[PDB]
Amino acid sequence: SVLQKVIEWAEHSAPVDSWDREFLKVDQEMLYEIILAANYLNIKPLLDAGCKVVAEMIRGRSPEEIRRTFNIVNDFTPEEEAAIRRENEWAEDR
Amino acid sequence: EKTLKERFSEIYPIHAQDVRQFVKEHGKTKISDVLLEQVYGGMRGIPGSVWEGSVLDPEDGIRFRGRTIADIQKDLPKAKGSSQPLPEALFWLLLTGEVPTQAQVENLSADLMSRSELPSHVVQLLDNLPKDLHPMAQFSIAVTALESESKFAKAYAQGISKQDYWSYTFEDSLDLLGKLPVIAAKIYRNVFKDGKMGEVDPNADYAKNLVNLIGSKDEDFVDLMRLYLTIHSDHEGGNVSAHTSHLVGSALSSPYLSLASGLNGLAGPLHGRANQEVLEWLFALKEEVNDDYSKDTIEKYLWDTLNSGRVIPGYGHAVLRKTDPRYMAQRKFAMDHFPDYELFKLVSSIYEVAPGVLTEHGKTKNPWPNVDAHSGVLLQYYGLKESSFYTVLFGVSRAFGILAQLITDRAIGASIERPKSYSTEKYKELVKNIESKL
Amino acid sequence: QEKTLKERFSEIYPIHAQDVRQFVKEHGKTKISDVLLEQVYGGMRGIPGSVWEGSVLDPEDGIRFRGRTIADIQKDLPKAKGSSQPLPEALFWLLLTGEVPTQAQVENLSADLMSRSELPSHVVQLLDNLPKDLHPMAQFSIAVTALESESKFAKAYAQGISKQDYWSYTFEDSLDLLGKLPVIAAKIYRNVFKDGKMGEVDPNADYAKNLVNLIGSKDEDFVDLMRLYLTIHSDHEGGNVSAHTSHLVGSALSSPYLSLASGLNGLAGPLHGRANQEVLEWLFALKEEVNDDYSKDTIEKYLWDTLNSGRVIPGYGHAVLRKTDPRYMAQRKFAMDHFPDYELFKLVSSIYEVAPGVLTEHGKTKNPWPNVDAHSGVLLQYYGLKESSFYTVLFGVSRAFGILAQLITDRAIGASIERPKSYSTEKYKELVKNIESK
Amino acid sequence: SSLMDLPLEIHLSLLEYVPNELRAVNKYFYVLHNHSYKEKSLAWIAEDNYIWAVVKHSLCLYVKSLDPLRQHAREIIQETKEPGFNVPLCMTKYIADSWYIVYNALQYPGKIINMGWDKKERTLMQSLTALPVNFWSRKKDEPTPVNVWFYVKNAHVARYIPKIITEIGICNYGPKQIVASAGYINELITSEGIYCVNLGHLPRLYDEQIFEGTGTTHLPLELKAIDRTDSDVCINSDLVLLGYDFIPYQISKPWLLFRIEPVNSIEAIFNYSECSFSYQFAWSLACLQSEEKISFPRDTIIKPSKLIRIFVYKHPEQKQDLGQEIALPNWNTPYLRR
Repeated sequence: SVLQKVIEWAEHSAPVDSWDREFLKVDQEMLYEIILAANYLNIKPLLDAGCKVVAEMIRGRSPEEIRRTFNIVNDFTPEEEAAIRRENEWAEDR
Repeated sequence: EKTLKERFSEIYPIHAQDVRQFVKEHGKTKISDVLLEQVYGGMRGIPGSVWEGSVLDPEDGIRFRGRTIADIQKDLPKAKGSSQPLPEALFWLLLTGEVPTQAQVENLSADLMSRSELPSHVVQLLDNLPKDLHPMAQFSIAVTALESESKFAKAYAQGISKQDYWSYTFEDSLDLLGKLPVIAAKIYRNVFKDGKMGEVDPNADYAKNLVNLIGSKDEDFVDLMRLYLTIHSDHEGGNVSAHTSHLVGSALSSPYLSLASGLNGLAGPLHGRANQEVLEWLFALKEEVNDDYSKDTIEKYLWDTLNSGRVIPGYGHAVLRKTDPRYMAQRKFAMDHFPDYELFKLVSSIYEVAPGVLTEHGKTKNPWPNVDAHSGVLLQYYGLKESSFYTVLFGVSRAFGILAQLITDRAIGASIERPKSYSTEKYKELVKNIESKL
Repeated sequence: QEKTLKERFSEIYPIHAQDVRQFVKEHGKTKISDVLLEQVYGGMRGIPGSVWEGSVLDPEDGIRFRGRTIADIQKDLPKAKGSSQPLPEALFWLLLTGEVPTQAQVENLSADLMSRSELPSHVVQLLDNLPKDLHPMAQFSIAVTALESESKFAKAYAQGISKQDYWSYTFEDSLDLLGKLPVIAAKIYRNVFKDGKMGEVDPNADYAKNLVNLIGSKDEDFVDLMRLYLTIHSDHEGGNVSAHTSHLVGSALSSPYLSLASGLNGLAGPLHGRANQEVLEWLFALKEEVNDDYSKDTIEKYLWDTLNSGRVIPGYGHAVLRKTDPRYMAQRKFAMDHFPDYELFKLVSSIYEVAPGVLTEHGKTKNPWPNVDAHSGVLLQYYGLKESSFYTVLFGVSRAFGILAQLITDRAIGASIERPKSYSTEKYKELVKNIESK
Repeated sequence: SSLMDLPLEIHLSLLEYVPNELRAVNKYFYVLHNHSYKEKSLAWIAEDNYIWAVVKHSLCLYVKSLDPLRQHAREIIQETKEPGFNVPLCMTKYIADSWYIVYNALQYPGKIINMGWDKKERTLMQSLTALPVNFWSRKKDEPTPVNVWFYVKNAHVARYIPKIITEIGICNYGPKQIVASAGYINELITSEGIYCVNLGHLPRLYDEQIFEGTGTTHLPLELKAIDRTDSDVCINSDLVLLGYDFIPYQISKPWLLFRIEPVNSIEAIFNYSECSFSYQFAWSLACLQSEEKISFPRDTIIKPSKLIRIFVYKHPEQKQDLGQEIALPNWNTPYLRR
């Protein structure tokens, strides 16, 4: 199925295409495999498109929300998370 | 009772015929020579302008249609309860040469305020200009942006007789004058305050609309602006702002482009910031003397200023042989409204000793103060402490004399100003031929 | 290595300053002209009242840029690779310094100008929100004035810099201004007449190339026409309104932004910068009456009927130049070598063959020869610039070179503020009565 | 399924889009993020480059000054030793555990403190900062502003601010240029306080192509402040020059100046360890790149708290929002922009 989707894409942070957005409205596993197939066949534009969609699912969300949504265990101590939060605030506009 | 446009339409044909006869009978009369040093010195002393509104009397000061400052203070109509002349009344005098009645001035004020609503695109651009764009630049930008409303430009494009130019020029000028207080106060609120403005009072006069929109309801401030806007309205046609507006207007540019160009000349540091330069000098003096305004202390400072080679700003003119009546009119306003104001006490103490000190030094032709030596302190009293905005106020006033002359020039069909230029090399060749044919 | 424009001018201007000082010291009292009463009432026609170094009109050979005719600069000035047209940047070097730049100096000056071409955010925002019915010349002056926030001269003056350093900041402001003019003019063209979408500046393209490309054309022949247009319109003495206005405003130490904006408002006058549009409208009226019949008898028929009806043939007839304007012949050769079969040029060419003879037999025209404005519209019409209301903007993009060159020269030599004397008609009568009686 | 079963190369691309979110997820992404900026730093300034040799101790002292805020995050990487001649760069404490902060410290010019602040024309200050050679060609994404810090005793002495001239240029190279605000900026100051005034942005000082193929990454930026007030306002400490920074405060809300309470000490604005790093870095660059002598003596430069700023905004329609200002993170902390 992934090979079929890749050929569809060939037939049809730079901005993402809306046709590619509908093309990547599939489930998370299929989205993972599409990125894998583009990386394997050196289809870099399709690779970047799949990454940007994943990035939008992550962007602006808290660490806890990302861990639940993407199934990741927290191995940080509470003080380590606070120090990282301050570092990330240094990267913000203020 | 006749309006301003009706009365002017009856006066300008007389002036037009008088000029036509004068040039026909005396046109070949020589009035001056052009020396090489003059064309290389800014045309100083060359009579190259016909400005009907005002002439400088060497002993009585500026004369508006022959009337001195004392004359216009006595004869011009005033607002109800005020002893100060109205700038609208002086505009009537500048354009017609006659003193209007009380009802005629009030109807002219109502006509101006009825033309005071700014178009949406002008309010939009003013609200989007950055605060570090100088107020004078925002002033001429807003005036230029009104060109889309020019009745003269539209009439000229459609095709109108030359004898009808003045009519559309008159309407453009009054449409423009009515919006100048709104534009000026919009810039003041946007740059220096919170950008919030009041609404135009349809029954308020020109200066009162400016003060209220700036954000003050003090009637003494309103009276100050009435005096300020009146006495700065016009001062001959040789100055850069007046000459520029006449020059641009002679090419049949609308009053919007003529005033905007005149304002850009007024923005020049050598032209429109004399009262700010006085204010800086007063503040530096006030710091050195630590607010000791005694006769001995001030005289010592003035002598040190002159002996070091520097001048006393506001004092010293090349023509007027007495004190500027505009200065005395501002001194009187301060005496009657805030005689204890510390900054006025400093200005007054300078007035009492500077002519005597400058005389003993003996290097100043006429050691007397002009209008700029006193205007700054009066503005400082009511909260207008931003010196960069003072040239905008000067423009709101000077636009009266500028537009009066522009309407007159279009009525008499004044010609385009087109002198001749040469390079320095061609001036050398020209001088050699003149001197060889002695 | 190769000196830059600023470095070379820094070596040249002190020599010109010493030359002017000794010339005025030795011959300053030499009378060079008279001022008759008819002249002060006739726009100072024939009065020498301007020192303009860039260009002088030769009554026999046409306009001369630093002594070079149109044919001279077409031979002497550097050109872009593959082109035979002079570059306006190269003429700007000639106007300012008086010398011919090298091919690498021009390419470096073009790169420096394009490096300064980025419009500030508030200027882009301002232009995009101006209404389409606001005339492009008004939008042009507005955008130039809005750049006053970037003026290095105004900031340096507020810091109290020495008078001997004025020219340096005037120079930098002029180059910052020149670099942004193609972007401003093209942005206005895209917003008013197209879809408002504009490209980016190529840092290696020249002045006229970036103008054409940003307008929306990649045709290199169009680029060659713009190189010729912007070159031949760069300067034409200092008596004309636009040049005189910018010098007058600049003499009060206003920045190049306010000086050029005032000069642009004068160029927007119907009696100054609309000759191109006038010729084109008269040509389209002729084309419709004859229906593509450009026979000599049919054209001569139309010319005699027009002259008998009192109307003039626009573009033909000059008061000084005794032959055909070389700027006209340069544009005529361009059309012959690029589109000799263009229908509108065939009409222009047939008028060039007939109109001088028709006007000579009518006898009411001194020099019945065409000028530059009789040939510029057809060339612009060929490449898609058919919106005539934009033509004066192109004139301003070109004339700014001569305006800013003289302004830089004025500040380097410390030119004084232009302040002539004015009088009212009443006082002029008294002045004449005293002269004639004596 | 999980995000962790994706290849490492895909994770690195995800880190190019959402680095700050991912680096807070688990130790894996934090360490991979630190490694990513190790590669960015060393591909820019190789391990054998002279810059690491001359800035090592001063750079470590700057990073160490951040420990009260980030020590628990820095100590996630444990195999580090104190900086020394025999400790490799990839094992150096305050560097190998801080590549994200080290990289940003080298990519932007640090603050410049006026060390003579508490002592016709008169020089108020002359100092240095390190400037990336390509600051101009990256101005769209990363403009380099020039901000000046003054103590102003009252609104009336503020009128002398446009008469303090800021002169900038490459140390012993090229012409000097002047950066300045509008001449009437003082008229927007209405009370005593400490003011940060924006003087615009760093102008183009040279053509970058003359540094192509020369291996130069940083230049010494020399700053000189001149008292041209023709008064005693600086001699009487009524107008005190505190220093300069190049921080783009509040990019989303363009401003002309902002005020903080004058009771705050100079350490509330300037990190001495950062200024010492930038100063000595620039000094070492001047000694390595030019034979000419530096025209001024080598100076010795030696707890972030919430300080509310009241801005005068550049756009008239931008209104005040005090609640937002109270909630924002501190502004006297490092600005990580890349």
